[PDB]
Amino acid sequence: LADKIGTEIGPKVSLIDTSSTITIPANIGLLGSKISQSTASINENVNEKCKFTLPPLKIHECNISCPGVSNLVGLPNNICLQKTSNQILKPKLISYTLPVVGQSGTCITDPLLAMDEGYFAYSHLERIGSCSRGVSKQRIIGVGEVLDRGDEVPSLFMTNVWTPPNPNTVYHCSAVYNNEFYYVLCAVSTVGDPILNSTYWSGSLMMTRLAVKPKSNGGGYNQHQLALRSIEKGRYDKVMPYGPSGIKQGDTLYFPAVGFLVRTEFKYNDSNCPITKCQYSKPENCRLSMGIRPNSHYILRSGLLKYNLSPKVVFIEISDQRLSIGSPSKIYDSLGQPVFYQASFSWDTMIKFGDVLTVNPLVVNWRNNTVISRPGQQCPRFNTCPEICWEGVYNDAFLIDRINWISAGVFLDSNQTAENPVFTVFKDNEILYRAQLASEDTNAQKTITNCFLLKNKIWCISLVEIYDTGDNVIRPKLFAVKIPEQCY
Amino acid sequence: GLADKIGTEIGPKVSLIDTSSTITIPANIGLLGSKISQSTASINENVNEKCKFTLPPLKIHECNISCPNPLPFREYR
Amino acid sequence: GLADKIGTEIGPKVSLIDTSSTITIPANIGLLGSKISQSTASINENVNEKCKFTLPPLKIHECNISCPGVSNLVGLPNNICLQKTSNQILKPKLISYTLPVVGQSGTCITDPLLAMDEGYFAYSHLERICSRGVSKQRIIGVGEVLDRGDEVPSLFMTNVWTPPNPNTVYHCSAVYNNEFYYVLCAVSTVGDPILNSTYWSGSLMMTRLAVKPKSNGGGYNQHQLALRSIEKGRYDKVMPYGPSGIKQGDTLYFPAVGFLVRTEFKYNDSNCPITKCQYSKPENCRLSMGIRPNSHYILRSGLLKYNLSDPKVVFIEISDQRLSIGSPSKIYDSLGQPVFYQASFSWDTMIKFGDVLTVNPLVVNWRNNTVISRPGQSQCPRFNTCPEICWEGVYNDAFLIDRINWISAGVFLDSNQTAENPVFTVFKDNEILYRAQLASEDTNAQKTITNCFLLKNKIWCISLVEIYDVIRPKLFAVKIPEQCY
Amino acid sequence: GLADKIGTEIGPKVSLIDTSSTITIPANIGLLGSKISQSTASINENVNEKCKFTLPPLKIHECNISCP
Amino acid sequence: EVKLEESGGLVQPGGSMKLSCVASGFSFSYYWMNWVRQLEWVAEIRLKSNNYGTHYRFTISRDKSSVYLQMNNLRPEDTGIYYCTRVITTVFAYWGQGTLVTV
Amino acid sequence: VKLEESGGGLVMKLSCVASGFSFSYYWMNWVRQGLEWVAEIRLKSNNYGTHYAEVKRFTISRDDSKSSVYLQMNDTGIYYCTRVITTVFAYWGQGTLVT
Amino acid sequence: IVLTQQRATISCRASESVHDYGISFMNWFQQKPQPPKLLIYSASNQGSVPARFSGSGSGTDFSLNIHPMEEDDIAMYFCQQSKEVPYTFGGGTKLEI
Amino acid sequence: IVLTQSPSLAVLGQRATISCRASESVHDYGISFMNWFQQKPGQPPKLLIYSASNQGSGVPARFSGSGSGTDFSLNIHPMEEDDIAMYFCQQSKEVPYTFGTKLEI
Ligand SMILES: *[C@@H]1O[C@H](CO)[C@@H](O[C@@H]2O[C@H](CO)[C@@H](O[C@@H]3O[C@H](CO)[C@@H](O)[C@H](O)[C@@H]3O)[C@H](O)[C@H]2NC(C)=O)[C@H](O)[C@H]1NC(C)=O
Ligand SMILES: *[C@@H]1O[C@H](CO[C@@H]2O[C@@H](C)[C@@H](O)[C@@H](O)[C@@H]2O)[C@@H](O[C@@H]2O[C@H](CO)[C@@H](O)[C@H](O)[C@H]2NC(C)=O)[C@H](O)[C@H]1NC(C)=O
Ligand SMILES: *[C@@H]1O[C@H](CO)[C@@H](O[C@@H]2O[C@H](CO)[C@@H](O)[C@H](O)[C@H]2NC(C)=O)[C@H](O)[C@H]1NC(C)=O
Ligand SMILES: *[C@@H]1O[C@H](CO)[C@@H](O[C@@H]2O[C@H](CO)[C@@H](O)[C@H](O)[C@H]2NC(C)=O)[C@H](O)[C@H]1NC(C)=O
Ligand SMILES: *[C@@H]1O[C@H](CO)[C@@H](O[C@@H]2O[C@H](CO)[C@@H](O)[C@H](O)[C@H]2NC(C)=O)[C@H](O)[C@H]1NC(C)=O
Ligand SMILES: *[C@@H]1O[C@H](CO)[C@@H](O[C@@H]2O[C@H](CO)[C@@H](O)[C@H](O)[C@H]2NC(C)=O)[C@H](O)[C@H]1NC(C)=O
Ligand SMILES: *[C@@H]1O[C@H](CO)[C@@H](O[C@@H]2O[C@H](CO)[C@@H](O)[C@H](O)[C@H]2NC(C)=O)[C@H](O)[C@H]1NC(C)=O
Ligand SMILES: *[C@@H]1O[C@H](CO)[C@@H](O[C@@H]2O[C@H](CO)[C@@H](O)[C@H](O)[C@H]2NC(C)=O)[C@H](O)[C@H]1NC(C)=O
Ligand SMILES: *[C@@H]1O[C@H](CO)[C@@H](O)[C@H](O)[C@H]1NC(C)=O
Ligand SMILES: *[C@@H]1O[C@H](CO)[C@@H](O)[C@H](O)[C@H]1NC(C)=O
Ligand SMILES: *[C@@H]1O[C@H](CO)[C@@H](O)[C@H](O)[C@H]1NC(C)=O
Ligand SMILES: *[C@@H]1O[C@H](CO)[C@@H](O)[C@H](O)[C@H]1NC(C)=O
Ligand SMILES: *[C@@H]1O[C@H](CO)[C@@H](O)[C@H](O)[C@H]1NC(C)=O
Ligand SMILES: *[C@@H]1O[C@H](CO)[C@@H](O)[C@H](O)[C@H]1NC(C)=O
Repeated sequence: LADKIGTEIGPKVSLIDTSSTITIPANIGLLGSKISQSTASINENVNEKCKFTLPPLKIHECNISCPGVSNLVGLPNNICLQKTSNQILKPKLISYTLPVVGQSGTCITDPLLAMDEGYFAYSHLERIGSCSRGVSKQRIIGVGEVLDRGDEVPSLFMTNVWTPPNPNTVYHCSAVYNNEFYYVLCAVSTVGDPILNSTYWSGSLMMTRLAVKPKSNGGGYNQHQLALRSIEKGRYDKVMPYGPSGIKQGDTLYFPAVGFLVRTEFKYNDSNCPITKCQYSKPENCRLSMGIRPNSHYILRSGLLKYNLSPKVVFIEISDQRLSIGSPSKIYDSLGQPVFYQASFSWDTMIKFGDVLTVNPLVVNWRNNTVISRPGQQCPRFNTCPEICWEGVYNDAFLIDRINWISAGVFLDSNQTAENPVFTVFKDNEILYRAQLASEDTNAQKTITNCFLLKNKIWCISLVEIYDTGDNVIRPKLFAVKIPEQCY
Repeated sequence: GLADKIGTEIGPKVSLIDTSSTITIPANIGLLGSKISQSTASINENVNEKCKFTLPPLKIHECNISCPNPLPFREYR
Repeated sequence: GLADKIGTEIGPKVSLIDTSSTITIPANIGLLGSKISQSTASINENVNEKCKFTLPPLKIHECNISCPGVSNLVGLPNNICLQKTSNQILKPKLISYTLPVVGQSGTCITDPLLAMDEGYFAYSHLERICSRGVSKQRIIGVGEVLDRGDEVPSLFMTNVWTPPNPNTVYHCSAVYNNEFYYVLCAVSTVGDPILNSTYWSGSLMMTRLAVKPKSNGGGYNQHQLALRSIEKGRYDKVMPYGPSGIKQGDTLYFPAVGFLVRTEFKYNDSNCPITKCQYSKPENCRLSMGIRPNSHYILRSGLLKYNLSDPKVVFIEISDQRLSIGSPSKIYDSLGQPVFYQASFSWDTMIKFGDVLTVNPLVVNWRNNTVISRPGQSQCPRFNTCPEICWEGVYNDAFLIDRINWISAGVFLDSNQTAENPVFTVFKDNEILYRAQLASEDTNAQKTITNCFLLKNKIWCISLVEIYDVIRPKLFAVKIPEQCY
Repeated sequence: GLADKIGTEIGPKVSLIDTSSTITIPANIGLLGSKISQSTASINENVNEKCKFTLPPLKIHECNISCP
Repeated sequence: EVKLEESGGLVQPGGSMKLSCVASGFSFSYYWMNWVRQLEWVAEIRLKSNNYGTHYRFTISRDKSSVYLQMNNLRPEDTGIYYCTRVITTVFAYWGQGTLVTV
Repeated sequence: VKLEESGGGLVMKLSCVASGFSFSYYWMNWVRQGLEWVAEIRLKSNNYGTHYAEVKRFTISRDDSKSSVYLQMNDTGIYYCTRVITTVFAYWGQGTLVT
Repeated sequence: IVLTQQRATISCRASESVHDYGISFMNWFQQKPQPPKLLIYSASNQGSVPARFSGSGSGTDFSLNIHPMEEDDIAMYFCQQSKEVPYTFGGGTKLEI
Repeated sequence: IVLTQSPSLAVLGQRATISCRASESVHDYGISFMNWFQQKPGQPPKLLIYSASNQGSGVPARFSGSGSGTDFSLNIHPMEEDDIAMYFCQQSKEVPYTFGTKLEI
């Protein structure tokens, strides 16, 4: 019996999962790409071949010689724009088309989801054992298409999947779509998370260039990796990518990032620390809390990484308007202009995002939002008093209506803990409507919101890290939410 | 009866799954990819044969022309 | 508690995975291929209809100016090697891996079927748990013959049907007609009608499979027909018997055998070419008509005619020229004319096939073939031409590839006493032009079915050969060479 | 240690395989089939709109007429 | 044995002749029939499945395992030997004995 | 968001200075006052394309580095500088008099 | 495209439809004896506007619905077509108590 | 499509070659449509070669041939007494179908 299990069954099961989890999905993804490539070829063939004009014609002796899915674009897509209490959002789970659900022995951490021009990038880290301490098994980074399924719902179909040679050295990846490629910029580290171990981090970056329409023999096309040392840090000692997505401007890629600045090189005026309206706050706390502890060596300052495709990385710091600790950021292109979101892991717990007035230097007209705020413990939801903490979750919001500045995303509706994810649509000083994604006693962490237009209707795909009630681990779940025009 | 389960309930199915997953499924996907390429070629060929139109200069003086304040027409000789 | 883990955590999952991997996924892949084929036709039709135009009147200023891959082997004189040589110019590439014909453990694949027409194929086999055992399942399905990336034909299935009980389905035969592949099967509660004929009910059923199925086709994809009327004439019972048939307009002709009562059947002991054999007696020419000299019924070959515009099925008798025991047979649509092949399990061991002169009655211009002969037991061994009482042999096809020289191809077993050493050959009535082995000489083989067609205007033949290793089928895609070097 | 192979090597893999074979693989195939239909519609729409043979009104006051 | 036998061969100019070819040894209904005169091709007739389409004063027709050529408004230029032929996949593999026609 | 028109008076070259938003990402339009649209100029991503009311005498131009838009008029009423956001004239300045 | 113009309403009718991309490109503005202020953009969607202002329509037929109309709502109102360039406005109407 | 054939061939035991030139190519499908026949007084023409190099029924090994495009030929070797005959090339690809040389010792 021992030999049959180890010789007749084991080896076959091992070969089977390789085939079913890697090679078959890969071949299907490629097959789907071939469909897109043929469609484009056929349409081009017709456009070029069936183009015609009338011939030169004669009068007697004289001859006459004559001379599915897109991003949010500047289009007045309508949404419900009234405060209501009815149930008008109806979330769909589309996670079933991605390789996100594995065996009960693993946990999925550090998800990424980004979208542009009908294409998406997606990634996650698979760990064995505990979600915070388990050894990495693999990191899956790949791209695909946003497709229309027969139910008139969006669905994510992967076409090109890349994995690193060492899953335990890849951290804080960000991605930008440009010209049928999706550039993923990752930090390389041999000391674990660069945020927690900033003093022994080597500081190098790597970029993975993936095709969104791969070829069967595209050995040097489907995927390519670049090592990056040509980094212009300016005043910063170290520079790292830090956020799920960025934007393109022509042939320039802008990724979300954080600079590591030694405290002695950091300048801040204590008179700008908002103690005036809080009796327990200290004016000095606004500087101490710029790191992940009072005695950290480096301060985390937000910014962008500018990579030129016509080929070095330039760190662009964010200005100090409403200056706070660098936490994962997101810059996205919405309705004609870049919008910047920055997570808050410090004393200012209000959602912090706004219109990008300029990219270099980065200046953001932060919205004065007083109804959306992150959960916390020292730094609880809706807290505005300077304090020393480093905690919190990333919960972004995507702009879906610029004229009246309405954005949507998933927030955790509890002021003491990270639980009870709800999809909301809101105004800076009001919440219009919402729908619960998981129950009150269900815990959740990171959420990523990406919106697009499917046949002229607004859809938002919200990735939410939700704890299961079985083995108590997190799995990204994709809630496809349609934003209704009517308020009923 | 652990030996019986492995030999009768698991073995006979794991082996078949292995064959299907590593040979017949990939083979059909590959053939299906070939079908896409063949369909593409057929469509482009059909367009080439059916949409490659061009014509010589027209003779206005031999065409039926209708104008404001038209002239009478009897014959072309 | 390990037994519980295996039976509760793994067992149920292995069972579900097996169902999904061997049935559901292949079915979805097949249907996906169909959707692509259907859309291709739709797109071409759209172009054909929309890109057709006449010049418009041209308005100038104020004046309106009104101014004046795989196809059947039919119709082409294809180039082949037709000289006798002794080199290796055949390339028998194996394509069986694309079909669900690869078994495992004690899984026997027997009684295979393979038919081709207009770029489509039908395939069938019975899976058993190979002499005597329990039937697992009967798999019958259709698909397309595709151009593989390396210019090798390959079989891709799109539509698979199974019966509720495989132990009742025998001797199915397929005919392609109007994008459906009709399969005529004998239904029996006594097993194979050939051996248990005295208790066979005589009923027949037909399955109509779409070769280009729809996702919700229902009866479109797998229609179940029954034959309420069988015109037997003088026969007590009739059945389908052989690989494939032909289509003529809306009429389908299936290979068949009739069961005639021995005492009604007549023969003439003075009208048999027995005078050339010193070790026989005249009654052997009549007793050989049964599976034993004292059987109730005898077997006589013919066709079952099915008219789609009627429907009844009609049994058509054959001429008595070279009359032999009804054996599995095939009718081809080849190079412009129907060709009939009949296996010989009778004393006449020579290959028996030729052009069809008439269909009803079926009259065949049997070829004067003096070279090709099937293997058999010492009672009726290879190349035997002496009337003797026996009943045994194998089916060896011979598809016509070039009519002008009457050159045909198929797989024959190169052995006198046993069914061994399958060799793909190209031959003439009085010659073998070239040969290539599909297995070693020590490997045995049984039924061989050959279907030839054009791929990119070149002749290819796919030979389905039962090769022992439990016995499993192998499918060899053999290109027919243009040069003899 | 029979349970060690079942518990950590085979069990977990069979569960992983089940998810891929019954959910993600057929989901992608079904979704792809929808994509085939989308591609078909795109091609037919392109032909219907672009292969249409028609002419605009012509003005020839801007044309050069070559006379003997 | 495949054979084609022609009969119906002097007719004065302006008159007419009909050549009758008797086919045997093969399935007449499945093969294209042609007439050739001596070499010059004269006429072709296709099968029932091709709606008896023809290619070429003369009319070609089929029935009796036989093919006929109707030659009306005859001229001296038509003098020669007419052969009944059978075509297998475009090749004139079989020829009859031939009948002499004089005008 | 502020749009400040100038260059008006009795005769014309009008100008508008933008503040509070990023000028370079929006379409700029001139409307005169019922209300009549006069001209539109787009940004670099649209290759600085322009459109004119069938005034089509007038030239519209912009300079992103100065966050401003200009209208050269080579007609009496109040000219307004507007921002077109997702095709909607959501923002208007106070306007300048042309006479 | 030509545009022709307690509870009170203002109607506007287009010579051609303004519906495309699933959107009816019919905007409404309020102008006090001031620059025009956006009330509604596209059919039935309020701008950055008291709840008393609403509206609806499709194709060629659109209307602005004001309820209640107050003393400070006395103004010129205009309908605008934004599907095509050149952009067009209706002549405008005066609504008063 | 019409054919030009050349040379009379005053050629025993020697190789005889006869050429035929098509006005248009006759090689669709990769299949030559240039056929060759042997004809003797009192007899109908007999098929020798169909397409390129493919011998007809009962045709001696002495008869071969080759060609492509518009350039085709018949190769007879060795020529024997029984090979004295008229030889013809045939265009069987398109309607009208068309067609000689004298080969002797
Ligand atoms: C931040 O990264 C640094 C550099 O990798 C970490 O320091 C390293 O920690 C390892 C243990 O995990 C040390 O290896 C051990 O050294 C002792 C001798 O002291 C030996 O007995 C052990 O068998 C093992 O080899 C390594 O020497 C040490 N390197 C340096 C330069 O200090 C640091 O712990 C990381 N900090 C955090 C919070 O992750
Ligand atoms: C395999 O058998 C052939 C011939 O078949 C046998 O002999 C016939 C006369 C007849 O009785 C059949 O039923 C038998 O099965 C053998 O070929 C013959 O060999 C002899 C001796 O060289 C020769 O004189 C004959 O002319 C040959 N006949 C033919 C048709 O070839 C062959 O040698 C046997 N091979 C083996 C391996 O046993
Ligand atoms: C990205 O690199 C390209 C390199 O060509 C830059 O384009 C040049 O920019 C300079 C101004 O610094 C001009 O004088 C050149 O004429 C431009 N060259 C071309 C070919 O256009 C581009 O500006 C860089 N972009 C960013 C954001 O760094
Ligand atoms: C121009 O108009 C004349 C009629 O005035 C057309 O003449 C017809 O020609 C057809 C043959 O093509 C005849 O069968 C009709 O009987 C004729 N009509 C009449 C009334 O006699 C002529 O064809 C037109 N030419 C063009 C280019 O449209
Ligand atoms: C022919 O068919 C008959 C009927 O099925 C077979 O006889 C039966 O055999 C089973 C045992 O397998 C008995 O239980 C039945 O009672 C028998 N029925 C009758 C009517 O006798 C018979 O064995 C078959 N002949 C052969 C050679 O297989
Ligand atoms: C093989 O040869 C036999 C003769 O031994 C052929 O039989 C003759 O066929 C012709 C043509 O149909 C008939 O007219 C004769 O009457 C038949 N002869 C006898 C004795 O019946 C047979 O048809 C030939 N078969 C092939 C394929 O060539
Ligand atoms: C008609 O003929 C005139 C004369 O050749 C063409 O005039 C040319 O126009 C181009 C474009 O502006 C100038 O660069 C050339 O210098 C002009 N030629 C001369 C001699 O002045 C005119 O373009 C032609 N029109 C058409 C429709 O072909
Ligand atoms: C109208 O254009 C045609 C172009 O095909 C002119 O024909 C050619 O004119 C050139 C220049 O004189 C000659 O060299 C060619 O030999 C002419 N071609 C032929 C086939 O004769 C035609 O002459 C022009 N018509 C007028 C009135 O100028
Ligand atoms: C900091 O702010 C105080 C305000 O009283 C000012 O006097 C001081 O000069 C400022 N220092 C710097 C470096 O800006
Ligand atoms: C938020 O309020 C500040 C004043 O404290 C202002 O400068 C800023 O522009 C406001 N944000 C927006 C988007 O208007
Ligand atoms: C969170 O704190 C706020 C304080 O403004 C309170 O109104 C709300 O009810 C509290 N909710 C929970 C779950 O503690
Ligand atoms: C040209 O045709 C149009 C219809 O397309 C018609 O209205 C017009 O009157 C015609 N012109 C003349 C001169 O008849
Ligand atoms: C049929 O048998 C008789 C003998 O009873 C014989 O004379 C006759 O010739 C046989 N028929 C044929 C065709 O040989
Ligand atoms: C099939 O039935 C139709 C309709 O009666 C008939 O015309 C046709 O000839 C029949 N087919 C055959 C082969 O008899």
